[PDB]
Amino acid sequence: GQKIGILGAMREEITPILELFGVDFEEIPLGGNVFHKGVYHNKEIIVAYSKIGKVHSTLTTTSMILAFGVQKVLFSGVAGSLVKDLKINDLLVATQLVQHDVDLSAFDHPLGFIPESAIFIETSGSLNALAKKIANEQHIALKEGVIASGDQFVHSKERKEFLVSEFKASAVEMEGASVAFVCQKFGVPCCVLRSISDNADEKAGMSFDEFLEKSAHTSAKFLKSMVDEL
Amino acid sequence: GQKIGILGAMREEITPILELFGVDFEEIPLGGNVFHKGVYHNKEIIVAYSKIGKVHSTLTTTSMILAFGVQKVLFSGVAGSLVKDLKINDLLVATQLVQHDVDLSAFDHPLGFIPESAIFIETSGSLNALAKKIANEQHIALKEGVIASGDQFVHSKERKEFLVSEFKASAVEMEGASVAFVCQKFGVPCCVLRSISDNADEKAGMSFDEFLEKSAHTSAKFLKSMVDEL
Ligand SMILES: N[C@@H](CCSC[C@H]1O[C@H](O)[C@H](O)[C@@H]1O)C(=O)O
Ligand SMILES: N[C@@H](CCSC[C@H]1O[C@H](O)[C@H](O)[C@@H]1O)C(=O)O
Ligand SMILES: Nc1ncnc2[nH]cnc12
Ligand SMILES: Nc1ncnc2[nH]cnc12
Repeated sequence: GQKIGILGAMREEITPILELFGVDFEEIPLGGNVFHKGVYHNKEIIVAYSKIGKVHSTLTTTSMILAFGVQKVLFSGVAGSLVKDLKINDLLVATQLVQHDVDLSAFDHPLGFIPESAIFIETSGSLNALAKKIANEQHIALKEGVIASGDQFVHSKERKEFLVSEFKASAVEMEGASVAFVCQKFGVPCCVLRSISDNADEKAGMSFDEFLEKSAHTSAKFLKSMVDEL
Repeated sequence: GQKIGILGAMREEITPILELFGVDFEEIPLGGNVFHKGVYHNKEIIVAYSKIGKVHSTLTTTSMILAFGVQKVLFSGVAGSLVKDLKINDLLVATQLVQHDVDLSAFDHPLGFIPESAIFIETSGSLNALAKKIANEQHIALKEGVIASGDQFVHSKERKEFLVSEFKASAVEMEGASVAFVCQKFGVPCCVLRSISDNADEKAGMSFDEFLEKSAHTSAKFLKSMVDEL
C-alpha cells in the first residue's frame, strides 16, 4: 500500500535493483533525473540514480519526496572503508552521517557543523532494525557505523586518518549525508546501505573500478530482501 | 502575473528584502524552511533564506520550484573577493558558477567536474542583461564574473590563489553554484547577485561580521530594483 523510494548514485548501482525486482517500469523524467515507477507486491516503488555528489543527491531526494510522495527512502551504493575491520564487499548500514567537508572553522565552529543544523544526521531506527533482522536470518555479517560524505573521492591515508579521528567514521562516500538530511527535514524514514568497494587509500581508484559491479549487486540484493518484508 | 522566487542564505540577507517590499507576507513552513509568500505590483513573490551551504541551498531551491512553481529565481547575498579589482560593498552578478570543492581527480577528471554534469553553470542572459541596464540607469558600478561556491568559508591567501588560477573566479561564496544548478535542471532562469563583505583572507571572518548587514542591504536594494522592472 505504501510508496517506497529507492536510490543509487550511479546507473551501475541501480541496474541490479531494476533487474532483481523484475517488474515493468514506467520511466518519468524530471529535473534531469529519470525515475522508474512500478508496482511490486502491492507496493509502489520509485527507483533512480541521483548522479554523484551532494548537490545531485539532494535534488533527486527532494524531487522523490515532493513529486512522488514516497513514504520511505532506501539508499544503495558502494563506499570506501576507513577501518581495518571493514573489508571489500562487506555490508554496512549507517547509523549516523556527517558532511566531512563542511568548514566554518573561521567562525570558531567545529568541523562538519552548519548553524541551524547538526553535525550528525540520524537514520531510521525501524529500518535499521529491519536490516539487522534480515541480516541474521540470512547469515550476513551486517556492520553498523558512522558514514562520512563529502564531494571528494577519498584516496589518501592522510584524509582517512582525519575522518576517523575527527568523526569516528567507519566508511566514506559522496551522497549518504545529503540523502539522510533531506529525508529528516521532511520526516521521511531513511536507510543508507553501503558495500565496501575500496579502502580510500592511494589505490582506491583502482580497487573501485575492479569491485564496483560486485559490491553494487551485493548491496542491491540486500536492499531487495528488505523491500520483500515491508 | 508571474511567480518570482527570491532567495538568501541567512536570515540577515533576507530581512531587508521583506522590508523593502513592505507588503504583507503569509508564512508557509516546508522542509525546514519558512517561505514568505505575498503579492506585489501584480506579481507573486516567494521569499526565503535557505540556510548555509550546498545541501541547504539545493533543498530550498528545489522546494521553491516544485512546491511553489516559481518561474524565475533571484538570489541575493554577500561574497568574498578574490580580485584586487573587487572591493567591499561592490556589487557583482555571476555569469558562470563552479563548485570549487568537487574533487574526482582520482579518476583523472579535472577539478570541479562531475560525470553527467559540467564544470561551469550558466545564469540567465535576460536577467543579467536587465541587471546591467538598471545598473547604468542608477549609476551603480555593477561588475561581472565567475563565482566559486563550496562548503568552506574561505580565509587564506592560499585557497584564494587556487580559486583564481584553477577557475578564474572573481568571488567565492557558499550557495551560488547549487542554486543555479537546480534552476538549470528545471529550466528556470536564475540570477545570482552578491555584494563583497570581505577579501577571503586571514582576516575574512573579521571583515564579514563588520560588513554583513551593510553588504546585505546594498544587494537587497538592487534586487528590489530588478523586481520593479519585471
Ligand atoms: N569512477 C566514477 C566516479 C565514481 S565516484 C564514487 C561514487 O561511488 C559511490 O557511490 C560514491 O558515493 C560516489 O557516488 C567515474 O569516473 O565516473
Ligand atoms: N558568520 C556566520 C556564518 C556565515 S558563512 C558565510 C555566508 O555568507 C554568504 O552568504 C556565504 O555564501 C555563506 O552563506 C555564522 O557564524 O553563523
Ligand atoms: N574512497 C572513496 N571516497 C569517496 N567516496 C567513495 N565511494 C567509494 N569509495 C569512496
Ligand atoms: N570568504 C568567503 N568564503 C566563503 N563564502 C563567503 N561568503 C562571504 N565571504 C566568504
